[PDB]
Amino acid sequence: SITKDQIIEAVAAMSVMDVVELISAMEEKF
Amino acid sequence: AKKVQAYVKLQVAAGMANPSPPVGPALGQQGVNIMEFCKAFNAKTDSIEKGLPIPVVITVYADRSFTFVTKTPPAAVLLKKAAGIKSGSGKPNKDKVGKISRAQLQEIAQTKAADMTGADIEAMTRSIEGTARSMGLVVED
Amino acid sequence: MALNLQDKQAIVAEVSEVAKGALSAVVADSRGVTVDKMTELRKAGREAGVYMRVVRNTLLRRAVEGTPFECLKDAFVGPTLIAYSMEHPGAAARLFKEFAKANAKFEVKAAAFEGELIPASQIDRLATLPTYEEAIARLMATMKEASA
Repeated sequence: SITKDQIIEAVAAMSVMDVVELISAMEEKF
Repeated sequence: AKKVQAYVKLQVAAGMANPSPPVGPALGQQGVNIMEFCKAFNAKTDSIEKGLPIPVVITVYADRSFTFVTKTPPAAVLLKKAAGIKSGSGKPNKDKVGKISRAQLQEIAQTKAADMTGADIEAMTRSIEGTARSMGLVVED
Repeated sequence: MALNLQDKQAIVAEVSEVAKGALSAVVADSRGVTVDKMTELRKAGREAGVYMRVVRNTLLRRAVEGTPFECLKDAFVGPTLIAYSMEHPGAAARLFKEFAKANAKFEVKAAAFEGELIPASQIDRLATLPTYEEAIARLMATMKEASA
């Protein structure tokens, strides 16, 4: 996909957003 | 330190580590070296301050030499040069004689942050209450 | 000791930690010194302060009286001497880690760490933990994926 369109948001975001999110990025791939 | 072995604390002095009538010999004579507390102590003395009360522990087995540790000052004593009167009564404590500084007791206690159990630094204060109601000297809170 | 009016508080308090908690560990303190507690309270200290406990209670009759609530995986821990540890905030964290590292400094047994509850199961030291915030291990997974 568009890499810059996924860096501008992928350096600036919230907290508990991530806390219920990256216990699972590990799942689709790895 | 996960194993104690030998410790005697008899509050020394900074400006010159070389006593004789108070401590002197009796601070080092059972595998301890009188020559090295003026080579080593004063190496940890001048970074801070000099003259006033210093309890202390050393690392002497029967291994000739050693390495010196530091400590902390008495807490009811920070109510002498850190309060007012230097005794504690005068009228035996059948009479409630002393007198306090409420502002102090926290930051003057806080100076002893490295040797207390209270998580809450406010708790570390509540200890100093009784430590400073040691006579029945009321604090003008 | 105290009557019931007090055996009830040690419950209603201790079980609302389970009902409102995070992780659970294990440990048997046969020889539990006090330099022991001193330390682990600074650890609770780092691990907030007083967010943590360990309230020795392994009277099945107590910290199981908090189990047929949640964590009925502990009808089996509660026998013999035990030191129950609950987490409120914090990652499902490091709590885990130093208990093994502590007791592996002699610091008495660890019940072989009979283990506990996050899942609903048993033993095995994991640092699958406080990497937590190692979402950076998914930040480096960005540029390195984009480049390489």
